[PDB]
Amino acid sequence: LGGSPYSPFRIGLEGVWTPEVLKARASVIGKPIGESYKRILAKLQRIHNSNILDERQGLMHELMELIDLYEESQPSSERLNAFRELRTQLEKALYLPEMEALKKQILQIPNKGSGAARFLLRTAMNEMAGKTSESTADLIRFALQDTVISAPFRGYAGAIPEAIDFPVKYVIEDISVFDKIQTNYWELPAYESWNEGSNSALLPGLLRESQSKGMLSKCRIIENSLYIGHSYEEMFYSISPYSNQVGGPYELYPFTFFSMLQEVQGDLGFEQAFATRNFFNTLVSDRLSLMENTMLLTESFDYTPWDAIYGDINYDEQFAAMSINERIEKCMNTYRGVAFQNSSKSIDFFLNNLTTFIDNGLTEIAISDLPYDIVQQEISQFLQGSNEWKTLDAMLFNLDKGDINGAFRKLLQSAKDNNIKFRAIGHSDNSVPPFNNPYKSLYYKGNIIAEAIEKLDREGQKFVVFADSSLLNSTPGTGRPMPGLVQYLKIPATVVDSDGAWQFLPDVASSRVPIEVTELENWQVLTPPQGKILGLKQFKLTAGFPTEQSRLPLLENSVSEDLREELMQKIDAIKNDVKMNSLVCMEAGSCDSVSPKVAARLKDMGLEAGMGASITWWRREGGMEFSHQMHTTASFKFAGKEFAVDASHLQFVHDQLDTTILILPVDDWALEIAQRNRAINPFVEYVSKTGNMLALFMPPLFTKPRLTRAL
Ligand SMILES: OC[C@H]1O[C@H](O[C@H]2O[C@H](CO)[C@@H](O)[C@H](O)[C@H]2O)[C@H](O)[C@@H](O)[C@@H]1O
Ligand SMILES: OC[C@H]1O[C@H](O[C@H]2O[C@H](CO)[C@@H](O)[C@H](O)[C@H]2O)[C@H](O)[C@@H](O)[C@@H]1O
Repeated sequence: LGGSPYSPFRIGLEGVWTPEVLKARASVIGKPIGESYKRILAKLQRIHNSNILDERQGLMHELMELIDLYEESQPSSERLNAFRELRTQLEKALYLPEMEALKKQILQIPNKGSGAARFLLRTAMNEMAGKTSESTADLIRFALQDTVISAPFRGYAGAIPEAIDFPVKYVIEDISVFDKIQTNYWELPAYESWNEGSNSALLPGLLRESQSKGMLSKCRIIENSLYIGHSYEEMFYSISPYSNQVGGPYELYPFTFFSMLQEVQGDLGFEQAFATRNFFNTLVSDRLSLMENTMLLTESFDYTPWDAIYGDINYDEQFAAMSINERIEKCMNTYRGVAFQNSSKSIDFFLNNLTTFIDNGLTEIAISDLPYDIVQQEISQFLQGSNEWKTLDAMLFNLDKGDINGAFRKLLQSAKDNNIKFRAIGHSDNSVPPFNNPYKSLYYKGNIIAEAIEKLDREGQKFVVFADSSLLNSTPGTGRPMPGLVQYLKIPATVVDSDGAWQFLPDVASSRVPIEVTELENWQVLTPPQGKILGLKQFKLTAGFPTEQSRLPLLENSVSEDLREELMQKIDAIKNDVKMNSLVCMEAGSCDSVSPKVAARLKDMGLEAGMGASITWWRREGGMEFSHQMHTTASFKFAGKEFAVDASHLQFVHDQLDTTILILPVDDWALEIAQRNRAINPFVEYVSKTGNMLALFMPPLFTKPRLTRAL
């Protein structure tokens, strides 16, 4: 059942008005249907037509936003009673009564239709069902601090002219907004030959001159609107006094252009102010998906292997005890890599010893200070002797603080001259300071580490990486540490002294910690209690009744070929044990004391005791009630796995000639029992039960089947 009527998460629409019903409730005698109302009706129809539940809840959140916006724009509308009722219906259809704290956290995020709420509710439901790891609370914390996701949208929702030939990220709808700002960029000495009396008058010149030269190529004005194709972060790292001065290679013009964009922006977020709604939404959902990946990557990271090589208290002295050349040999030939801190001192040391790295097989240089998503192609251009790398060039000027000689430039130059691969592993999204928040820092670091894993720890590669210290070693993560590039890549991080000494950079204890948290308001744990919800559906037999024949593969696949014969011998022994057969029970309800007797005989047979297993589920009863039903088994332990020994399974429907004692690996046992019994929302705990602990063993209560129970 991929869409079960018994799932609490079925997103049922029984309590949500259809468009025809809305039409009568929201009708106003003299008022024709405006554009806002039409789009509300259209979206309501799409919701009711939606068969894919994830899309359905997505559309519902979008409708909530439409209503929010309408309420804000028309506070005296006589349609508001109907719209508010509809909004409450959608809230109740999505957020069940036991999800109050979740609902509050998620629906407090502005722009309910941005994708954030959809993603967060999807994650929450998967977490509650036991289909994803604990992540919702921390993904909410990320969303709440993120300068895009948490910002009430104030950008551009209009259409994009077909003349535009690049993907648009930002639009300034009315160019006159540039004349509203305090600074008169038109008075500045650099633009006196142009003869212009306003900021908006300078604008066409700045762009045209850019296009013909190199910079701001993805900016166009059409009919009083400015369309931008360069990302905020791309512009920030390629445009500054370092790269843009009077008489400089890129002159003042891009800086002037960007400076007034930022003045227009004011106290708003850049994307909040200027993004197209489309780019805004994409950014929201991409960031949440990437963060989730980063968080997942930190889960159960084992620091043991890394600490065994580099984590001894005296590793730094051992590193320092080697000559420089012995260190280079060890990094290249044994570790297959090394990282240096982001400093010009480190880069100069590397370049001064470059021959030695090359002689020991160096294949590649990687740096986090350039974004691959913007300049990887241009880097490839530089390396091949092309001149098409102006953005790269500007970015280098920024990195080198305008220094012509510049370490980053020199590093790149050396890769070309020496035919060594050069890789950017930075990722531009969310890369602009301030990094005054550990979630933004984690997001940014995670994307860089992900790229480095994909591109750097590969057979036949000997590499050096240059990165900011915050990327190198561990930093605070979500409920646990975020390991650094160096931990993930199995290499040491290093730094070069003011004395020019090359030394180890230890992973300090104070950084290898979780981010410090305050509980989210009234938060309830989402993850289920014990063992496992098998599925939020009714289970059924696929074929007919299981048989010993059908069960054989499950047994032989549970163990390696060399343990197979011994396993089958033990299974034969149990099935042919006189005392075990005496224990066989098949009258429903009278077998509750069987499992401890089975465990006792297994012990006397010399087998290893298992914890056992229990399964419980819901069953339809007369007058729309549901009862809990359960079963339990002892087990023996062999080759690391538990095997149910269930001498009372014949109390349940079965093949006519079935064996009296059911033996399967515990998971296969649970599945068989659930299917035979047409179990609804079955739940497994990996311990055998007797007496009260068995009789009242029931699935998590949120899984007891419910009506949609609205209007
Ligand atoms: O955009 C409309 C309002 O949306 C949010 O508030 C709603 O959702 C909260 C969480 O469920 C409720 O506490 C609140 O009563 C609802 O109005 C947002 O927090 C508000 O600032 C918006 O005005
Ligand atoms: O630019 C200020 C306005 O920003 C918001 O409106 C934009 O975003 C909405 C949702 O994408 C669109 O429906 C609307 O067309 C856009 O202009 C904000 O909602 C407005 O109150 C502001 O005036």
